[PDB]
Amino acid sequence: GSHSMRYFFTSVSRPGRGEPRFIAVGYVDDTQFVRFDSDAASQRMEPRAPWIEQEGPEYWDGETRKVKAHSQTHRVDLGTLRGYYNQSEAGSHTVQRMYGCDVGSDWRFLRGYHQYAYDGKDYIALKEDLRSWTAADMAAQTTKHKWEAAHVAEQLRAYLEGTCVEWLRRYLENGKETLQRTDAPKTHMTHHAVSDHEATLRCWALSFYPAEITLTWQRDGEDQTQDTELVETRPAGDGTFQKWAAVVVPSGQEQRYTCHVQHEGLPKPLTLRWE
Amino acid sequence: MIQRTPKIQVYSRHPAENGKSNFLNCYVSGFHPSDIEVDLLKNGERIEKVEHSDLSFSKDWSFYLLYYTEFTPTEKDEYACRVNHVTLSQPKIVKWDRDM
Amino acid sequence: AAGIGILTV
Repeated sequence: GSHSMRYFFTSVSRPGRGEPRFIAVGYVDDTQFVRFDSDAASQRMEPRAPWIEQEGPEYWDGETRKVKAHSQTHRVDLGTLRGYYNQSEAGSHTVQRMYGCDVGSDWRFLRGYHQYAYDGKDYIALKEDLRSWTAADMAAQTTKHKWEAAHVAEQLRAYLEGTCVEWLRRYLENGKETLQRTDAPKTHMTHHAVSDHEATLRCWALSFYPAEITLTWQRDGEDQTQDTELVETRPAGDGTFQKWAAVVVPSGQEQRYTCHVQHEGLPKPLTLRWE
Repeated sequence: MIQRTPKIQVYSRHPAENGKSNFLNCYVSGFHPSDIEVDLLKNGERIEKVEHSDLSFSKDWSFYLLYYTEFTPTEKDEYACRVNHVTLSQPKIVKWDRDM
Repeated sequence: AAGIGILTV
């Protein structure tokens, strides 16, 4: 019954092909609700969920200003990190920032986060106390020093423990039919021979929300984790998710294998069997 | 630099039934850096009316994207997703297999 | 609603 709001921002330098590409998106749990793309015509923060559309002009003007301000900061950051790492003008680099807050079933604060990455790797992140920083190499220590001198953690903490949770609750209320739902997975297993001595057993979960799910195979009750191909949970495109897990088994042994499904919409975890 | 290969999945939104309109998805996840080319194919030809999701990333910073188009499955027509990325020496083609 | 007071590195 637990929820989260997260904003994700990516900027990519493109030396000689314009100013950096900037993309921003916001989510409540697994549902996207807003986006911004610097290469789009509108130059506005735009709705991506029907329940956010009701926010008035002040909201959209305000979110547009903020997201443009984020974009400008990341543009500066790209030049700064080049200097910190002594990198050349010519190559393309990526900065990513994500932040947000988590609340429990009662919608009270659990934790917040605010993290940054340069070229695919941790750079700097607020620690769980929201008062100090973890800096992942020496360039990030420079950033820590400047951010500590500027009292950045204090204003981030006021947002993460206050504003962030307050807007999350508002979204959860306004978007309740979409966001407070739980759709339990529809499960089945398929069987296809891959030769006359081996068969693929694939355990499927379809049409579920939220995205979080566990799929496992057992053989005589022993977990088969090293032998299981597990795909990334994937969007169906309609607001729900899909996932499967497969094992290749000697023909004749099917009845030894069971698939186990855990999801918050199930009243009990499921066990699917071949007998 | 860090480079991470796209994990590619091609599938329909709903269980596919010949003659019944549906949506064809190509979900690419787990990649880095973010520049990627993804086409949906019908009998090897690029489908031009394809839409895609806004770029986002997972907890480990790797990117994901969903490309999608409306389609009506038949017995004869073959569908695929073609993906290129810096980690791939040539485009990777993954065929839609409805019998998974 | 997104944050304010985000600084450059």
